[PDB]
Amino acid sequence: GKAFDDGAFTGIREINLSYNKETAIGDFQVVYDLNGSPYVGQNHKSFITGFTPVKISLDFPSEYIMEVSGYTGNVSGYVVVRSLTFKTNKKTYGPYGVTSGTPFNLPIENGLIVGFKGSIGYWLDYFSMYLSL
Amino acid sequence: GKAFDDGAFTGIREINLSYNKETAIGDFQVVYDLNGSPYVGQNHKSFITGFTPVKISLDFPSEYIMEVSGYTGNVSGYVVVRSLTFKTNKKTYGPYGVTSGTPFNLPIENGLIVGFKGSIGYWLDYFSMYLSL
Amino acid sequence: GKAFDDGAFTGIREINLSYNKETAIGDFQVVYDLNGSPYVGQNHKSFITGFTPVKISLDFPSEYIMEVSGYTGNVSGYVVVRSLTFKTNKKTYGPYGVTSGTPFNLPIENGLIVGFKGSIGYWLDYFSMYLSL
Amino acid sequence: GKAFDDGAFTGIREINLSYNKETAIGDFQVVYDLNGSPYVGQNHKSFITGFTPVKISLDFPSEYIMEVSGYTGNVSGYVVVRSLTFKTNKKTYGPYGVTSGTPFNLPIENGLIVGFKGSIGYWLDYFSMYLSL
Amino acid sequence: SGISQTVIVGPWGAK
Amino acid sequence: SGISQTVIVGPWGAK
Amino acid sequence: SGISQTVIVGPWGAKSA
Amino acid sequence: SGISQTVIVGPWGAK
Ligand SMILES: CC(=O)N[C@@H]1[C@@H](O[C@@H]2O[C@H](CO)[C@H](O)[C@H](O)[C@H]2O)[C@@H](O)[C@@H](CO)O[C@@H]1O
Ligand SMILES: CC(=O)N[C@@H]1[C@@H](O[C@@H]2O[C@H](CO)[C@H](O)[C@H](O)[C@H]2O)[C@@H](O)[C@@H](CO)O[C@@H]1O
Ligand SMILES: CC(=O)N[C@@H]1[C@@H](O[C@@H]2O[C@H](CO)[C@H](O)[C@H](O)[C@H]2O)[C@@H](O)[C@@H](CO)O[C@@H]1O
Ligand SMILES: CC(=O)N[C@@H]1[C@@H](O[C@@H]2O[C@H](CO)[C@H](O)[C@H](O)[C@H]2O)[C@@H](O)[C@@H](CO)O[C@H]1O
Repeated sequence: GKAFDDGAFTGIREINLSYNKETAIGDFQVVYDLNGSPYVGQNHKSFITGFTPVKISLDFPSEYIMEVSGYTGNVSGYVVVRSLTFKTNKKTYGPYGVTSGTPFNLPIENGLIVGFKGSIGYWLDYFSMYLSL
Repeated sequence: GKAFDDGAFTGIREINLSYNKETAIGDFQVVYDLNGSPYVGQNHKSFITGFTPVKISLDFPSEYIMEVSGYTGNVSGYVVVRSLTFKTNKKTYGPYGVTSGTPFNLPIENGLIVGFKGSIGYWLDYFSMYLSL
Repeated sequence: GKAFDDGAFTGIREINLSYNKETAIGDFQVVYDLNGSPYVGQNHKSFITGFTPVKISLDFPSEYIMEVSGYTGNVSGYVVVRSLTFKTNKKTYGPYGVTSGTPFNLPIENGLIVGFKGSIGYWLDYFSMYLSL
Repeated sequence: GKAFDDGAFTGIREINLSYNKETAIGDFQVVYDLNGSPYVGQNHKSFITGFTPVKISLDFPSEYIMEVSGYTGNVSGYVVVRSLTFKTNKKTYGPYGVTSGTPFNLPIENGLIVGFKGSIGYWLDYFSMYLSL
Repeated sequence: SGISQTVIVGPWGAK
Repeated sequence: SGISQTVIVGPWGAK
Repeated sequence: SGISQTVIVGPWGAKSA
Repeated sequence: SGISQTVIVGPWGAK
């Protein structure tokens, strides 16, 4: 797919992703906080369309992600991120996509997710997260 | 189990743990680096005996852990960490214990593991890691 | 004067300030780096005019500030920053302004200046710096 | 002078220093906090003796240093730190030594001092501070 | 307070 | 609590 | 270098290397 | 390397 790297910001205000209940995660766009002001990140899009869009709007500053979990598995021969779940200190958003394959989870006791990087082709191939205090 | 929290240090020099190929991880001890000097961490000991010792000696400063993975599973009704694997930029140590259950993994693109906290009863119940630049 | 706070960023690419060889530092503006992209900071202007502008264009990523120094003194009844000098790993920019008063300096052995905050009336009243690895 | 570098810790619990009303700062020893427990640092001593000892005991984790100030100046042909003052969120400790020469100060709006390094010959030649969140 | 912080991830295991 | 922090040193100049 | 750094964990998904 | 870093400001005193 096409690699992307948003870099690090001040926090997260909103996450816009898309998925298909039969395949995996497709598009991914984040609205970050940048020193108290919203910063609209690039919308990293799939090479194909036909996904279901989802908007996760957080009550920034009080609400923040405490755990990110999901599943990775094969779709048409490619290992991709099939599902994503975001758990904040207020609610659990998810699961979006297909909860099949091998699980992964990143719970955070202290610190914040302040950015994302990864790659997306037909689907979200892989991703990493920037962590900070 | 009994909770423990070593705190944060400058780096990791050696890890001493014990395991049983039929159950799970037992004892856990770390020799950290504290501003250039080895810091002998407290030995967090299982409530029971019968484990096999393993000493993971790293070529601190050039060698450092890049990924920690393992499995969490059911043993006698208790959910514990059954296996652990440490991957450094030089070699893979493990798997130690039983590779059965639900997998988990923490790969690091940038940063260092500088401390451990968790709980150990008969076996390692759970654990968390301190990360820093 | 009027307070400003640019917040924190990824680095510094250019500093645009103005001074008067008879009084003190006037205008102050910074072009930061925001994850690889130039971020044009707001131009914090003096309430008056008559200043000589200066453009400090750093060879970002290889060049970065290692020491900030200057002089604070009394100008027309106000304590303000009369002079400023920026030293990088490649060159020394300045002194700009009047080298009169009480000198101050902030040398950095490890880390980076990633943002500025302060206040400006007729002149630069005071300022602070965000530091990060 | 003989260089020293304590490295970084979790916080500061007590500072022991000595001075001579006619020269400058002589000895320097810090008792740091290391993950909730006291860590007695090396006592960095002057090449000579005849100094007045001072102990600054802070009510560690409620009390912490917010500003370090002092004076640097010549003593017998050498630039040294002649005086130091420690301002916390509760009280001001000092000035200790001779308040003569050029003043300097490091105010901290956000962050903590977690370590010291420097050099001491007959007197404290210079010093730097480790800062962290 | 005067206690320095560090990022901490986990935990993994039982809860 | 959800906003990232940064070390800040200063003011230098008018108190 | 003059680029600020941050801790980065991952990647999860397809093998990158 | 495997050695953790932290911001360091200074020296104040003799260059
Ligand atoms: C040409 C292209 O981008 N194809 C996409 C796939 O990308 C390839 O992915 C593998 C791993 O699965 C490896 O990294 C190759 O180098 C890379 O070109 C992949 O992104 C899939 C699933 O999203 O879509 C395209 O086929
Ligand atoms: C008395 C004791 O500590 N027993 C240990 C177990 O601990 C119990 O664990 C559960 C969860 O699995 C829960 O936290 C209970 O409150 C706690 O007492 C557990 O640590 C096991 C496995 O290591 O060993 C002892 O039995
Ligand atoms: C109205 C105004 O902002 N005037 C500017 C001065 O500001 C005053 O500054 C003092 C300190 O020196 C204190 O903060 C007063 O409340 C404030 O009004 C000052 O910024 C000067 C020098 O730049 O310019 C104007 O006079
Ligand atoms: C030999 C020795 O250590 N002398 C001490 C002085 O050290 C010299 O210091 C200068 C700077 O002022 C420079 O670094 C030189 O190379 C050093 O030898 C100095 O520390 C002085 C004041 O404390 O005491 C002498 O003992």
